[PDB]
Amino acid sequence: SGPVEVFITETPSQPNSHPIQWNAPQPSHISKYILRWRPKNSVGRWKEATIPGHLNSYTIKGLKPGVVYEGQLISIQQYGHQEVTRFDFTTTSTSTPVTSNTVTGETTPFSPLVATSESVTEITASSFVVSWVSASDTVSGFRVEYELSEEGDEPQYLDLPSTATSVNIPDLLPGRKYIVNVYQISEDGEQSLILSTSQTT
Repeated sequence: SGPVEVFITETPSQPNSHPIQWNAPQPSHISKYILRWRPKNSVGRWKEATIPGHLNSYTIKGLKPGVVYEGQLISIQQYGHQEVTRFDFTTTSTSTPVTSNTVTGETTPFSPLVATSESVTEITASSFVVSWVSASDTVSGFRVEYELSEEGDEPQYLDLPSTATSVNIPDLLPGRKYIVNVYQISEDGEQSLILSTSQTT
């Protein structure tokens, strides 16, 4: 038939989650609804899902911040005809420091320390173990976000199943304060703050 109807709503911008919605004809012309998407970066492998004919909205989790994903909506008929629709969207955490771009000029900022040693080290221990309560059984998964309460570096997100009620955050910088916020993702892709706390490695 002809392309299905899809649009973005109540979606100002999410970090790891991204909810979508679609509409179909009035008559029982379409039965099953299938949604497939992939991060505008490759045409090899991607994700797909099936949505009952009674549902008109999906939920996408495990997305990467500052990245764009292309989605397609396919409507199948009782072992009859088939239709495919294509759409695309972007995913952002929101606003963050240093996000803006710097400008080159005659100014020469200071450069502490000279060159780099032959050998360098990464991050060790300083991990964190935070647990919360699935303040909701309708949660489809959980999303943890932690960032430096000082430097303000870029925020990181971790996705866990609706059955997860605790997670360990590794690769933490010792002697640094981090802000942790746990959000639960509903079947609609909505996030709700259930636990917010800071810690000092």
